[PDB]
Amino acid sequence: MYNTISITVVDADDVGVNFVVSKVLSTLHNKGIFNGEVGVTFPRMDKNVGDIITLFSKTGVDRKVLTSTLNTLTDFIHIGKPKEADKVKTYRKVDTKSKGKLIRRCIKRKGVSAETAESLYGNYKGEKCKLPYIVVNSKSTGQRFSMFLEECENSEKFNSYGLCIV
Amino acid sequence: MRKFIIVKNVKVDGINAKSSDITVGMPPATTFCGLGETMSIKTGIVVKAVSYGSVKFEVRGSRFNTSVTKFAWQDRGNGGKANNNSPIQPKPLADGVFTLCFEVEWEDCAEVLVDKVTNFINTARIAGGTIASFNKPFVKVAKDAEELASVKNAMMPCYVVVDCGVEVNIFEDAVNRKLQPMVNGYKKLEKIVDNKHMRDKFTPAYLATPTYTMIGYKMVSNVDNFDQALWQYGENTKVKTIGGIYND
Amino acid sequence: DLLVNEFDEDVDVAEIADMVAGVLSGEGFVTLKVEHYMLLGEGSEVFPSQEFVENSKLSKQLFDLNGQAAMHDQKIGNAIRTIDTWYEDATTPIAVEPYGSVVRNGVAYRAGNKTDLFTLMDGAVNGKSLTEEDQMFVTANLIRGGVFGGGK
Amino acid sequence: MTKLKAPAVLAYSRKINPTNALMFAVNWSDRDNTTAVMVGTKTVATVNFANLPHNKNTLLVKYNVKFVGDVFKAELGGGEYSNTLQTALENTDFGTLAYRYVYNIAAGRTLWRNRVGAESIETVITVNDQTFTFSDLLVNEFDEDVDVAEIADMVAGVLSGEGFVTLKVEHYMLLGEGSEVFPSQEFVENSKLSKQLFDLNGQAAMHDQKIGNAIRTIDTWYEDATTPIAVEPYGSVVRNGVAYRAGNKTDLFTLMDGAVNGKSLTEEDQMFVTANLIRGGVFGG
RNA sequence: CUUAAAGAGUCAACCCUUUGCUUAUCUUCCCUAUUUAAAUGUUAGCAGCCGCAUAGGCUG
Repeated sequence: MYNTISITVVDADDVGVNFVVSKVLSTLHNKGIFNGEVGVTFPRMDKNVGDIITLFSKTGVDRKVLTSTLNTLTDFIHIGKPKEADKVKTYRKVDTKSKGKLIRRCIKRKGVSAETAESLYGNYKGEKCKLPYIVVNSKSTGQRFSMFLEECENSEKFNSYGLCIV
Repeated sequence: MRKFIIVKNVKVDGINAKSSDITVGMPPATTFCGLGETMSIKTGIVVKAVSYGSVKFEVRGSRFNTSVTKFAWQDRGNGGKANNNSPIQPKPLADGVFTLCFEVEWEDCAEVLVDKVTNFINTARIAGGTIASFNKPFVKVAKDAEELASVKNAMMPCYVVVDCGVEVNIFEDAVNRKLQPMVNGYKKLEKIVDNKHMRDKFTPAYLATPTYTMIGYKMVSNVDNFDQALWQYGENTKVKTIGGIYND
Repeated sequence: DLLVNEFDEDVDVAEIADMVAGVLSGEGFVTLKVEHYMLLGEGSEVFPSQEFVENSKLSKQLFDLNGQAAMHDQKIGNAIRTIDTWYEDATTPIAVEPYGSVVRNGVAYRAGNKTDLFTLMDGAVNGKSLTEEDQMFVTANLIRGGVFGGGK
Repeated sequence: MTKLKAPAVLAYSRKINPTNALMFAVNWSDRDNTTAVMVGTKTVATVNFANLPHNKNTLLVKYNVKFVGDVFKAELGGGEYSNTLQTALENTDFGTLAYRYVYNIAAGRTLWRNRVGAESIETVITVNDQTFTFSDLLVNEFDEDVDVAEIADMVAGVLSGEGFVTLKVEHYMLLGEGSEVFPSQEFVENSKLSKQLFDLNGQAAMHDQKIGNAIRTIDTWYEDATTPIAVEPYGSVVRNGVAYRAGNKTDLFTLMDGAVNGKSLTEEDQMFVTANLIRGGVFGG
């Protein structure tokens, strides 16, 4: 089995649920949690995650360090008791890069140069790389990606928020 | 409750624009009621009433004279004459774009109704004109007279036909009331004896002559009572609107 | 670019004629959406359908739909059904006509020579035997449509 | 000899008048070296941003709120209807209204997105040469504070009578260097075109009506109540696509017409109607 | 069960010469634009790595 504990966002309609949810997941990642042995799951996700953010682990979530790392947002937050269940819809983030990014790698590496080479690869762009399930956070580099959460089955290896491979 | 199906932008090319010997132009309400009844026969859907509106329309020819269509030889015993232009009756044609709305009895799901309606339209004409293209038909429904206004404005934009009755007669009403005559039905002149030459061997046959009313065109929106613009068959082998004569 | 007066063999014409003959031989329908592109040159005269009107204001009136040049549906029709290469002394395909009529030129290639639609139809109905191309001509007249009058 | 309707242009002037809010950056232990938060323009395909500088860690929001009395004297309404409604509401609990207004001011609800994620929050209020400090108050409940009641006493004296009084408000929020600050949002025609943030001489700011919607959030007397909503004649919260006082005879106009035409009002209804008259608007036609 | 059912308008074309729009002119008096307000759409996206790259995967 795992070890699950749920943080539910409540009384944040002043400031919007999803904004809080993103702030919470951010503060989690920014310092401490998700040391490779925690991951995240949203049991009420439909569009734009939802009202519940559960954390799971096989080595017991520290219910008390949560309440002091979420101390900046504790007024919009209800942390639940450690309950348990065997089964956790696991998610992973989906990247879609713009074409200008693609072209810089294709100039610096992937052998090419000048505009004529932009037009070679710049032939047809993503046309419509739409995506679903956002959570927003500004990374340490200095940009604001729009994380996309796709359901994958259990990888049992996570880095920061979501799944990985081995 | 009350279900309607709307088909917008029915581009039709080649309409038989002669509705009678003294009316050439917009096909009359008898034509669209006959279309609705043809669909009723071909699909099984019960068609309560129909409302039609012109989006574009043009009679072929000039301003005061309609175009001729070139008659092709067609009858037996004319081989000694098929080397010359065939003699020629008048048959003004027109081209247009209409929006249709049928009130229907439907209990099932909308997709089935829409697909049956499309599969019928693909086999039909309108006043003899080839149907070139139509939008995807869509269903709406109304309980009170508030949703009826939404069904009405769903046809936008188009000019629908309202019946404002006859005061004196066709010609005086055209001159004085500045309205437009329209074939609204028929008057039976004599029963036809032998069905040797008819579309049926059994259906009752009559020589007839058209009966008219005085109509007006109005933007489905500006019409208040949508019933005043829904045409159906009825009394005395005429056709008329659900809401009677137009004056709100 | 395709040769018009010869029905030369082409795999795509045949691939569409598959579905067209399937619909004609049975029931249903099939709609082809046709575009034509012609490289004529900047400012070249195009030829819309000409109107048959008694209009004293114009000596030649071109067919228009809200001011745009167009061609009558019936003229496109007369073009399509030009397939008759089976009249006597056949040269070029003519339009399917019960009398092989080309009033355009003042001749009828099926007048009074036992090969008109009515002679051949009376033959077919009254037990006589039909060539493959006489069958094709009669059925193409049926595809044309018509109100054939005279008789009893 | 019987009925009494309301004038066609019965209107009341707003009585809670907040100024616009300006946004500065300070350090939590260096509140005298203020620096202005500038609105940010940089391009994509072009939208606005507003950040704290990389050498200051506390957002400072300054504004003022003036409370104006004579809350029953209409702006365009006539005499009889408005005066009899004034008589029917003279026993309204003004103490509670003043307390909730001043608390929403002190608890910092007016900060909206700027209070989310704050290490600590401190409100500094000046009024009648008296300075009050509030620290880390709770927003979602009207907690009991002696200073909030002390200021709401003056506010209720103004509202229930004549004159005015000005609360000069500062807010300090510990957010961290380079943090995103949240001014008011301007108009956007379509999603792809330019986004814009509200400023004043280039300095980030918040609309006065937003602070007003915050201070006005006191209505807890709507059916199946829960959190406090803003005072609207129909209790409309368009963000939730509902109006918690629509079509259930708990609206402002029904209760007003009742109070004028003999019927009685609860203390909750009286507080609601007087909060509406303090909000302002046209209640006629 | 549609005034149902049916139909090739087609060839060709020099619109040409010339021209004074002239004189004169008072647009005047009066004016309350007002109450009120959450831009929402959490914004919605992308910067770097591996890559034969518009296969897939990974970094805060």
